[PDB]
Amino acid sequence: MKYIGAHVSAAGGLANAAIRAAEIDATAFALFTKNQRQWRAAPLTTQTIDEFKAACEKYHYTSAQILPHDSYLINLGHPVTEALEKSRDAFIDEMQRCEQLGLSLLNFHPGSHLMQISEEDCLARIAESINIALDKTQGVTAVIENTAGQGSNLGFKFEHLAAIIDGVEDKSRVGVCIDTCHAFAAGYDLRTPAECEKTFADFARTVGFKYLRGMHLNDAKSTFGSRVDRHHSLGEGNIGHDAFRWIMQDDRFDGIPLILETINPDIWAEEIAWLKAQQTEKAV
Ligand SMILES: [Cl-]
Ligand SMILES: [Cl-]
Ligand SMILES: [Fe+2]
Ligand code: NI
Ligand SMILES: [Zn+2]
Ligand SMILES: [Zn+2]
Repeated sequence: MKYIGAHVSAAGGLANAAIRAAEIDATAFALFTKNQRQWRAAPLTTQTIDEFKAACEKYHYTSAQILPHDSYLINLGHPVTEALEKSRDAFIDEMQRCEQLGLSLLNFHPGSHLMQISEEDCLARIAESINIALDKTQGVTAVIENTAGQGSNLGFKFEHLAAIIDGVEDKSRVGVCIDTCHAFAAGYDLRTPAECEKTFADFARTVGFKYLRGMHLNDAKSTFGSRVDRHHSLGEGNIGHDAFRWIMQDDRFDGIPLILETINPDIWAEEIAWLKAQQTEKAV
């Protein structure tokens, strides 16, 4: 099976994310569990947890279908001790909120080095940030998202994800999410099926499909290898529809949240339906 949705708004409460995913007929969704531009939030109440779990059950969303995203403030590779520890505290908190809400995955961008430490030292700080969070929680997998590679952000090479995974000690609770816009911006071509196979053969050899826990399905307003992170609606950008035809037919993308982060949410329902229809058996 494939699970297909979008990063929907949590405005008004977390249960509203499940309701909004249902309104666009998604079979997966993403959300922020708290304000993505703040370091902390009110503790979850038993009421808020209960309302959120009841909505997930009502609308047929198990934890295997939900891919929360961490905040924009967290840098798990930060070169300054105080800021690294602030980020590790907030990331632990994000993982704890996920456990309390019945979730099992947490998608995050890995970190950035600010040109103050080497890439390899930054990657090792990120791995150890994951190790700390995993030692303090249960049941939640740290899902590293690849990036476009703006500024001093890492995660734009598959080798970055693999170097982090190598430093994580409990490999049963680490994985990756491939964002197609980020990969294209970073120079992994996706414009034909043959280029998709090339790119994911590189992914297989460096990271491994063993670790694939989600996808973000985004076309790209930016150009090939621009290293600029700007999404587009599926098939309106520089990737085109073919990569998403190919993903929907390939079984290496089964069983995981496939999450739209496309720029026009008024056509999310259309995009979800288009993705689902690709799975219908077509005559010769
Ligand atoms: Cl980036
Ligand atoms: Cl292009
Ligand atoms: Fe993404
Ligand atoms: Ni129903
Ligand atoms: Zn992201
Ligand atoms: Zn992006």
